[PDB]
Amino acid sequence: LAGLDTAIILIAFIITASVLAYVAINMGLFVTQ
Amino acid sequence: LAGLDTAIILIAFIITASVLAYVAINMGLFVTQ
Amino acid sequence: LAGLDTAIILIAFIITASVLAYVAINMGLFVTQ
Amino acid sequence: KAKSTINKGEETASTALTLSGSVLYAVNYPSNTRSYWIYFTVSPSSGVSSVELSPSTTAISFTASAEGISYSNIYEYTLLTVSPSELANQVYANGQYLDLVNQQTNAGQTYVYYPNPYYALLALNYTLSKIDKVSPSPLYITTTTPSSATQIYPFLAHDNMFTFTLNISGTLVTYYAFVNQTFAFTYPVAGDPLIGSAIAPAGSVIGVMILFGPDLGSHVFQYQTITIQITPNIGSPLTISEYVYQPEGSVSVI
Amino acid sequence: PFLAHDNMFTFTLNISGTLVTYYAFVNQTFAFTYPVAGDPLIGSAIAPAGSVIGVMILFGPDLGSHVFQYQTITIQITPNIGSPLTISEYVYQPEGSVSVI
Amino acid sequence: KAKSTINKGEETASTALTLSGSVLYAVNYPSNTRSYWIYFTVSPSSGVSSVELSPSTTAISFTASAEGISYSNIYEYTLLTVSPSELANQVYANGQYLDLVN
Amino acid sequence: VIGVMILFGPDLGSHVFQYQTITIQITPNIGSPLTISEYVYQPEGSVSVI
Amino acid sequence: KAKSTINKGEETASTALTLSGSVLYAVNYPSNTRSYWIYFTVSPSSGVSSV
Repeated sequence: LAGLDTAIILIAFIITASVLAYVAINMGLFVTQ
Repeated sequence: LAGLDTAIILIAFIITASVLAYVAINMGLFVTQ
Repeated sequence: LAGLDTAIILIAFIITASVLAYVAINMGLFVTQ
Repeated sequence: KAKSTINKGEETASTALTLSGSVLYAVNYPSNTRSYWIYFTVSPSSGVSSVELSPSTTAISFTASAEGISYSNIYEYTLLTVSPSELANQVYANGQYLDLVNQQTNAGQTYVYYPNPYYALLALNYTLSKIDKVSPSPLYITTTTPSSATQIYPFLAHDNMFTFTLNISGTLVTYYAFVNQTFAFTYPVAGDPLIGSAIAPAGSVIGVMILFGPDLGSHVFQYQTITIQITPNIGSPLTISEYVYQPEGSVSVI
Repeated sequence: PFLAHDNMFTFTLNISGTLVTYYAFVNQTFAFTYPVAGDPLIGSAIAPAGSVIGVMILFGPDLGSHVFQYQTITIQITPNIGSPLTISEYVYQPEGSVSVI
Repeated sequence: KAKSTINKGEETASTALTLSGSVLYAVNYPSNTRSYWIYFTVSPSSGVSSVELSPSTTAISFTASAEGISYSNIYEYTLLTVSPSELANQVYANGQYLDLVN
Repeated sequence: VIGVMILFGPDLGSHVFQYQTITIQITPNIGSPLTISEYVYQPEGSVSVI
Repeated sequence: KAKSTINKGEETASTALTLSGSVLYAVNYPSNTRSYWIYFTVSPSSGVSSV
């Protein structure tokens, strides 16, 4: 069984995406403003 | 499992481009007027 | 053994990645049209 | 245990706060020496979810690199928590009590908004005096002449004063405001059926006003860059960045 | 008595060949919207595409005592869904008592 | 959750408004000191979507650069909600009624 | 393809959902359950699309 | 007994529904006061199993 391991990698991926997500909104709003 | 994470990385980015599109056309309708 | 567990989980993870493709193409069509 | 943590990680990516309206800026126009206030409205991006704006779990950071200032968490009070019932009566301009708060009703839910930053300011003057007991009053808006205010209260001279005149019952009434520390507050402007909750719903419009104190109000921004960062507890920060050098009248536009 | 602090503007109409005048009284600056072109769904308070919707800003006592002269007047509409409409005009001087500005 | 959210993100980028018609300004002409009213029209950006202008949600703002006076959500009422059956019943200035809503 | 049709009654049909999250969840006896959760803003068309 | 468990464990990991087709909410349009019904279609996830 490996799903017990997939959870750790998965949650970490979501954090990297979230951080990248709003940094785009932060800089995206900046350049437009 | 590339499904669960990339599904969120998707919506984490779809919302990002949505805000950028929101503020981009916001500048557009302002200057033309 | 873990061979049956790995076999069972393999069936589960495919379905989630499959249904993600189901919705990914649908919204890709609707938005593009 | 994994499920809840992945579920919670999903909710984080759906905050999506943005900027609406404009970024006004008003100073003493003839002698551009003092800075009074900054007011800009801030709304959620689209119909994604409700965002949190509580002053206990949010940071608003003001900084200007060209002069070496950097403030953090100047976010102190809000007017979202106060109910319009208690605020309805106790304000007397002349003859009759003027009503600051407005309200509507539709689809079984009532709405609350404020028509002016001035009416929102006066509503803020009363609520700090009576609703939430605090020993230091960061703002004190009075109708007495500023010279008289210095006589009745000594320590009202260090703060920075700026006036806003009105017209009630046909007589021109003036007002004076004194701020002793740079702080910021919020008040609902549109589509906020959640009074008292301090959670901006989807598509709503919220106001954000920053009142300059004495330490910072003595400086005017010329050829400098401004950075205002509204950092909620979860999700996307918002970094208002602008470059201005002159006021262009009594108030600016950007 | 309390209708003395409000603002006033007069408009007349000719009904059944007779001249009738009307006088206004407004105590607060506000604005309202009414249908003006091709709005089938009335009552739902929705503006479909193709339908023009009129907007009328009424002055009041707090502001009507002044007159906008050589200044940038800025009105802005912000719907709940979509990007706001920010109007920014600059006026020299009104003419005819109804000016296009 | 992703699908429903993508559907709304598309709806946000589609709707917009334009200034159809001109903008009018009413002020006492001979002695230009009294403001009367400001009127104009508005319509969706184009044939893309139906926007809702219920005053409970949308908010018309206002500000003046010279006099420094600023406002927020001067939009209070509308006439879209009423039905033409209710208006045309009773109103007149003479012995005969008149119809307002065509 | 099967079709599900929820018929509101007098207790719930007297309301209208607005700026809310609506959740439906079908649960068979074997296999995962389906979890539908949409956020309705404003009903339009007399047949809302969401 | 261990055989029936795996035969049933596989079906649990294989059967799953999915929402195909939009969801329809019907209310009185001129005056949004009532609520009529909600309709939507469901189908198995893929060509994997019946529910």
